[PDB]
Amino acid sequence: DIQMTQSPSTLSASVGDRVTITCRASQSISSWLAWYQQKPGKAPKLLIYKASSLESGVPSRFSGSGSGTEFTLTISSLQPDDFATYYCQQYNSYSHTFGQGTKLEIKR
Amino acid sequence: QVQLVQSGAEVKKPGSSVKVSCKASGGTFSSYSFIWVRQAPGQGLEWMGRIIPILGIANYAQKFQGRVTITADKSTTTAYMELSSLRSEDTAVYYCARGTEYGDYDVSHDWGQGTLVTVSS
Amino acid sequence: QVQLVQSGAEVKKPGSSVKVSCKASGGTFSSYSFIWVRQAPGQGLEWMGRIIPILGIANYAQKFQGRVTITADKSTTTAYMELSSLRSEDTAVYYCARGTEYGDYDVSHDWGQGTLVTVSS
Amino acid sequence: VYAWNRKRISNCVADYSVLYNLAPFFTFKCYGVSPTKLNDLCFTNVYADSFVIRGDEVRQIAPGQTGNIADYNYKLPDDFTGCVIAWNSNKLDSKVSGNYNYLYRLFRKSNLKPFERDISTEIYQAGNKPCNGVAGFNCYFPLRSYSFRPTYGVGHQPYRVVVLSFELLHAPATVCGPKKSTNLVKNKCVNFNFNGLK
Amino acid sequence: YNYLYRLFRKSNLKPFERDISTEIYQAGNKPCNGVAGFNCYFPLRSYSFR
Amino acid sequence: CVNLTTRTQLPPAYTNSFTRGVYYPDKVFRSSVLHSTQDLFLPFFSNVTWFHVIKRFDNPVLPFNDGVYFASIEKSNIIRGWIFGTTLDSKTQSLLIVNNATNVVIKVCEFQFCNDPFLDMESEFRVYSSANNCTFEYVSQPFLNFKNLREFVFKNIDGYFKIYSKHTPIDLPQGFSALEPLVDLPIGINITRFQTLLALHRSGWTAGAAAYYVGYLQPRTFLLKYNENGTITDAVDCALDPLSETK
Amino acid sequence: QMQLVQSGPEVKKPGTSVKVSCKASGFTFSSSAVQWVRQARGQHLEWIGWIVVGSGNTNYAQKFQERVTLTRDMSTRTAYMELSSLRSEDTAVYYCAAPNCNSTTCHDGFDIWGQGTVVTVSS
Amino acid sequence: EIVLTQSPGTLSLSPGERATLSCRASQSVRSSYLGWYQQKPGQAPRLLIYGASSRATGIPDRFSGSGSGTDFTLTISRLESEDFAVYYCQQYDNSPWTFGQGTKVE
Ligand SMILES: *[C@@H]1O[C@H](CO)[C@@H](O)[C@H](O)[C@H]1NC(C)=O
Ligand SMILES: *[C@@H]1O[C@H](CO)[C@@H](O)[C@H](O)[C@H]1NC(C)=O
Ligand SMILES: *[C@@H]1O[C@H](CO)[C@@H](O)[C@H](O)[C@H]1NC(C)=O
Repeated sequence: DIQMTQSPSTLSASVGDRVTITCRASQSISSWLAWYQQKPGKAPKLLIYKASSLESGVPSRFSGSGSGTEFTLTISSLQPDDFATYYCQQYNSYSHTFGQGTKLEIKR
Repeated sequence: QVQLVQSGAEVKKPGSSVKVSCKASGGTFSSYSFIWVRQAPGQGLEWMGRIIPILGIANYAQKFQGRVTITADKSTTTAYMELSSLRSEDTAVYYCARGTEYGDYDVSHDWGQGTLVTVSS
Repeated sequence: QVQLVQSGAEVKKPGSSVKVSCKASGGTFSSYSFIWVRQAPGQGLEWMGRIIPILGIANYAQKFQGRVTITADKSTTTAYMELSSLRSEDTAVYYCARGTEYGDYDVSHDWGQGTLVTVSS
Repeated sequence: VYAWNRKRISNCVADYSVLYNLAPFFTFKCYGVSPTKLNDLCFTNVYADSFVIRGDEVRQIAPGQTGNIADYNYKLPDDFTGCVIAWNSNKLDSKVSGNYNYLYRLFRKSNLKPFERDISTEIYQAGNKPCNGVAGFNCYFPLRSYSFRPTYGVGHQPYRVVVLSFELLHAPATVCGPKKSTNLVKNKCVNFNFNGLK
Repeated sequence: YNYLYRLFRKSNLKPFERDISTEIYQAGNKPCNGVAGFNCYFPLRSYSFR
Repeated sequence: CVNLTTRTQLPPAYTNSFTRGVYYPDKVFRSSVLHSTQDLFLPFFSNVTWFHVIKRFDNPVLPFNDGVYFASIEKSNIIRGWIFGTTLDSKTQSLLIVNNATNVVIKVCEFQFCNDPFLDMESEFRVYSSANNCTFEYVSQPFLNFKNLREFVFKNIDGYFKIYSKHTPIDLPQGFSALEPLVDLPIGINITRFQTLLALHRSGWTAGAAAYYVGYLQPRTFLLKYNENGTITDAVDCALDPLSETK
Repeated sequence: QMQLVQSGPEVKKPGTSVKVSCKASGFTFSSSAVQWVRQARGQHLEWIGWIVVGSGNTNYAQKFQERVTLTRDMSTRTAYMELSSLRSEDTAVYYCAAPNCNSTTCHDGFDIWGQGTVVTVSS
Repeated sequence: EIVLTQSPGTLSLSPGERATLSCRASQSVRSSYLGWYQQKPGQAPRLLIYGASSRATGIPDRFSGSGSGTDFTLTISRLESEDFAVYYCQQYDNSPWTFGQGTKVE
């Protein structure tokens, strides 16, 4: 099975800031990857598949960059609606494993 | 575009099999692939099985062999999953997902509201 | 003017593969066509394939499809024939033949001494 | 391949040199025009079609060819002028578990006319018994999946195929290649060309 | 396949000229150096008569 | 689409063309040379139709023939664009030229034009209901007491659409002013009719004071006088008067 | 001529594997289908499974779905079936049946049949 | 999932008369998805009735099916010495395919 890790686990960011989250696999998974965000208690939503292709209806600010075993999602200008839990999903070969879930919060 | 409706809350004893439905309406049904995801209250998400009804390929998770099967009915345009031999650690919220041929079947374009399932005595 | 040199006799197990080399010296190698012929120990000649290096097209017999492969090398001006999934009746004499551009490509002008390959236990 | 994309090109300038940078080894078969001379004569509109086909089935993408892809998914007319580009894309369209996003029609009542699209999903009743939409006997789904995997051979690997078609109409040409330029010399008797001005 | 014809040549043939050269054609800037690879095409094709 | 019945029916008036409607025949440059050319021109001292819009609402379907000279005295930019085609329907191909507040748009599609197309801030474009087959697109800069005098010449030759233009700040005034080439278009369609478009200010809506004239071209020979800077300063019609013929 | 030629009888031992093939000739084998059945001496027929020659889709019997596989080769126009976990009760005659086709319209139902192979599992 | 009961197990008739064969299914089966097979002792079966009403190529005219709703029947309008063998009927529906017990005629 492919075991991947999403880092950092916990991130604190503010509105209008630039943030990025790394997601690395154990071995090569080509570039067949997906990203999801989850509001607390709500259903997940797809943002970027193939690690480069942006889903229709998602704002163009979200950007994915990477080739294999290393993938990152970058946010240019953060907004208060961007606070959620971010999950990866590798689906090259069977046994698709997601990530731990990066939760982004405000600085108190 | 396409709306998804899942079943309600399920409370049951561990010694039985639970069947969960998922209805998808909108666009051509033959181009849709159904995916199911587990979401435990105390951790992230977990995938169990994916089905392509027009092509008849079913692929379950390695740890879910002999426990769960996924079927669908083209007449009702619905997807069905049944999990047998429930354990106390199987309680979670079950998510129904849909994949599109135009794009990727393995990715989830639309997500359901989820069904909460609990087992105890 | 042009002479053909082939490899020596081969003794191989049924579960193996055989490679035969053929060296051509004389004239220009760009206008040469290579054809291989098999001759049974007690029967007549048998054609399997013809290869053109200059235009890069290949063809093999119906009953040797997927098992025989003929390649040409420009650097050392040699022709290689690879046969897989050998059998008991495959023991025969393999001939390397060459043709000119001015003459017919499908016909053989010059012939080699031939290699006797035998299959046994 | 069965639902091949059609793209129209108009009012632009075409540089075909970049086309050759895709792969170290790939086919560039051209019909009715030498590829090295595409930069001088030039037409009105350009049609580009792109899809993914099996390695050994790339030979069926040619005028006058026959087989499965030729008469059921994509048909090329005999009186066709243009070029066909195909290159190996195993590193981009492969799944270890197996890719299934690429579908091809396998059953159809008749052949396909040149430049024709068939996107129907009706069941194919091979026999005389009407199944009315159930995969019983003599009733098979026309579409099959291309189970692409990186461990397959070169004959089963996915090849991305792009075909460009050209035509001449009484409307003036607009989509073509770049023109040349050579500095500027002053006070010297020299032959010159200025947009066709001798 | 015994009937061939030239498709690529550097310059035009003057009247009543024979050219049997089989050298590689350099349609680009990088030298071919004897390989029919990138931007390098063999100048002779075949009349596949049927 | 909206059907308008508030029209006030009046016959189209007439006036005198004087010596207007002369353009540069080609791209070549000449200085201090009198040149004689044979081309489609607007005859001197000819009838030119007069249209008024104010509750005057004149949107008739005028014919194209071999050309048209479209002059329009106006202010505050009441006129916006034009429509060209054969039946002005989806059955055949049609051309459209407009200029909104943003830019100039040109299309070649099978529009289903409304019976009464116009423009109505102005963000109500009742010009067509659908666009089935579009074969050409193009975008460019806007072309734009009465003060604006706008002159245009539209020619369709061997499938090529030619546009000349001129703008000068001041009935048709007396004077001389050449028209310079503006845009060359490879449309390749046959056009036999055309329609104009107006912008209506909603207050329902009020029509401002404006008047435009339409002249037609037919082949004849002119004698044009280029100055030393290459600017056309005067011209002589070679088939109008015996003295002009002698000249 | 339409015919189904099958291989010869084979004898094996418990715990081994059995492979038998039947060749189809004389018709359009690209749009046909083949089913496999077994029948002991004096017993009734029992269905095992079938495969689509041009698709590869398989449908097995409920009892034997874990110990039967179906493979076909287009180059040799041959249908192959393999049975694993041989037992003393697996001794039966195996048949392969295909419908008739004319490359335009295929026959409804399995009309022609093979000769059959007798397989004995003993030690 | 589909059961086709067969009765009687044994038949005792002489040639020159008319016999009857009945394959009674337990559920509803479409007439176009069944077939009847007859094999001589030691020989492979051959298709006789498909579609519950139509003969096959080379089938003698003495055989004529009935094709009821769910209980198919085949009445032999004329008996010959070749017709004395075992008979089996199979269902072709979406359910796993089952065979009858087998009817023997003496
Ligand atoms: C314009 O037309 C009117 C009537 O149609 C006519 O009387 C007048 O002479 C015309 N003008 C010229 C300059 O011919
Ligand atoms: C317009 O031109 C086309 C060809 O360019 C011609 O076929 C058509 O008849 C013309 N329209 C009319 C009304 O004559
Ligand atoms: C021609 O141009 C020059 C310089 O641009 C100017 O001085 C002169 O007045 C111009 N001539 C005319 C007739 O406008």
